[PDB]
Amino acid sequence: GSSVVVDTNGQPVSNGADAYYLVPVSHGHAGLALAKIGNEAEPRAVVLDPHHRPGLPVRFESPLRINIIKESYFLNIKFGPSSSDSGVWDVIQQDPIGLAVKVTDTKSLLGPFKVEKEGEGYKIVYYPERGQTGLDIGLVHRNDKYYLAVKDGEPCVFKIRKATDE
Amino acid sequence: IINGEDCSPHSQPWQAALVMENELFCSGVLVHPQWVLSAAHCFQNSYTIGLGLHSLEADQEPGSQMVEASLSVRHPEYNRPLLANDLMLIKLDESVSESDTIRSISIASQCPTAGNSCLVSGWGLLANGRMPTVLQCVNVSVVSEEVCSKLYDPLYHPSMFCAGGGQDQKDSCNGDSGGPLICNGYLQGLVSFGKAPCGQVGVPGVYTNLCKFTEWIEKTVQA
Ligand SMILES: [Cl-]
Ligand SMILES: [Cl-]
Repeated sequence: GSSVVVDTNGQPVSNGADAYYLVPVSHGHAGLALAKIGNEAEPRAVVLDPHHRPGLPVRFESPLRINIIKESYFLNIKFGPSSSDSGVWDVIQQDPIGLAVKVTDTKSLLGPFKVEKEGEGYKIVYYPERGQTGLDIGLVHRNDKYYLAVKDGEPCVFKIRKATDE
Repeated sequence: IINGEDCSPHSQPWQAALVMENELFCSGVLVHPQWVLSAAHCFQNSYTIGLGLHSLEADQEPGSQMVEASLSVRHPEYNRPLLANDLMLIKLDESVSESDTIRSISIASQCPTAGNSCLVSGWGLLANGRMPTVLQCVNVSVVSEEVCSKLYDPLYHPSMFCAGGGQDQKDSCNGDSGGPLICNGYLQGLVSFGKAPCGQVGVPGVYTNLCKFTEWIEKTVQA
């Protein structure tokens, strides 16, 4: 594709080097955080938490040796610094959420996400097996939390803010 | 370029800078007076291309040209399989007059030779995570197909080859995409993809295997 992903200042989003907040377009009062899911003792699920704004910043990574991100590129999304792979996103079946966004400490060369234009911002789309069919990431309300999870046709729409406040 | 040095000025006169709002995002390679080869992942609907550069400031580079291009042709099997067939041809709006600082390079007909030392050039990130002010050059050595496939399967395809991974930590890096890998006087590859951080020992970068595409390139340029 031609379409370059841009931040809230209109600047191309960097390939891994800079961090960004995923700021929901109608939930700017809330931000990404980790929470417990199922019977797990460690918080490994990604939620939109009304107590954290702007929330945990992310980096977008492609193996391509380019310094910008296109909507067409398969991406890894991760929390933490460039040097760490302990915050890498994946999508995992977990009742009763469904296909939940969770953090891994392992990473494929080519991740399973794309960042696609939607409305006034972007949505995150998950491509099982890096195929042709994408599933929108939205919100699933369970146990008083708003989990990021597959909700095809009901995406959570984000703008992308460079994390220069840190 | 990781663990390289400033190029001898204008020693790579085929080098093209692809710029977006006055900032470099990819390189390419002049292969005909009206055509620039680059990586297909660098596709845009239009281009601003810097030729004859060393620094990226054309107003400080005698002999340089900043030229427009609208038309580009991605290889028809780009990204099937994923990351494969990573080349495109950009047709300049007008043919450039070649000089000692703006000159086309011939493409290798023969496949890469395992072990051979080659040169890669670009304006991408340095080991310190900063962008250079002038074009950088480094040597990397071609790795066998057996080693490339072991490291990169299931994404290794023969439209690719690997180079680097030495103890010397010499590599290409982000912003080097589309730029040249020169072997034994000929254009052998384009910078395509690899791992980050760049320059890991035992981890070569991946280059477009241009010997597989000499017929498609010649037919596209002649059509
Ligand atoms: Cl803003
Ligand atoms: Cl369970």
